[PDB]
Amino acid sequence: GSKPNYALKFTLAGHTKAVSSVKFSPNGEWLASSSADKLIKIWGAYDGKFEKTISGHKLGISDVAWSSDSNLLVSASDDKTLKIWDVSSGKCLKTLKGHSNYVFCCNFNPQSNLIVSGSFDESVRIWDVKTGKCLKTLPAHSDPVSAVHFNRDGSLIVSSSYDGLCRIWDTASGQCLKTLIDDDNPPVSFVKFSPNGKYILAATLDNTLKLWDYSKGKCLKTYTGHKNEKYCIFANFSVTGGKWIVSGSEDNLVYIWNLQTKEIVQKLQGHTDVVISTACHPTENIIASAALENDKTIKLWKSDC
Ligand SMILES: O=C(Cc1ccccc1)NCCCCc1ncc(CO)[nH]1
Repeated sequence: GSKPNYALKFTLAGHTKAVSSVKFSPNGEWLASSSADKLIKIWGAYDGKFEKTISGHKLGISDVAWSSDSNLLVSASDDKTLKIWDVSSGKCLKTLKGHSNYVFCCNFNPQSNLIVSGSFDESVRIWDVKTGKCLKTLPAHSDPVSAVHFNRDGSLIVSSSYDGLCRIWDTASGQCLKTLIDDDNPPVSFVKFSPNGKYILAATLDNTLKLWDYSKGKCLKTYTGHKNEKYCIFANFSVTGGKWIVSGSEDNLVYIWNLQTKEIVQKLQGHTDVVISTACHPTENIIASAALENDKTIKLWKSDC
């Protein structure tokens, strides 16, 4: 129908501290979760079946991300490293060293030959996956970097920071193409490209999501009604059924908006702490949500629409 009817299907228990990030594998088979407990867990996407724990970081993990072929993970840790993992073997292939403070956010490019990282050290780093070498250090921001993301052809990087800026970077040169949001405040807590790479979805810590036209540098849509003043809460484009925007909230709910109309079309109740991370399954109408340390669970929700 015109509205989704997401209902709780599974609750995934096992993390012993706050969950930080959940991501579906591109092939749809797996959910990966990262946590302040220093662990990555892999779960069945469709039945929530616990598969394995992946360990090696010396401190908490803020983010995890999948290679395009679903074979590798990269994790971002308070131990100042990223780690590249073979999902099949659970083994650490590379440790990426160079950030001088917590690594907060990470992503592969579509090619999955590069990793982009953002740190509390106010830099964005670009890494070679094959060698684990740092190729470029961008002096991107003047406060912690909250999010980094490649566009669909890999030619662009978008970054966000507590400095209140969203910047777009030329991957090849590392040179800044655009400062898309230029305010002293509020902090920009999350950014990502739209699937078609024309738009940027940006969260600010004034309880606001905004869809920006990258080329024109203009705000096309605003999404409000949720609570976001403190945490770097992920947001998603839901594209498998109706065209939604999805975000967690500091009132312990998952919010779903109609992308075009900006109306709230569902609020998902069940979590007992801040919903820090949501993910949308690549082929099925399935959302994964994850909560901070009062809850420490992941929930899988399914919709007919
Ligand atoms: O959001 C925070 C930072 C914070 C800590 C303490 C107080 C206020 C803020 N931590 C939660 C875990 C990490 C969540 C996360 N990782 C990557 C993203 C978006 O790219 N979001």
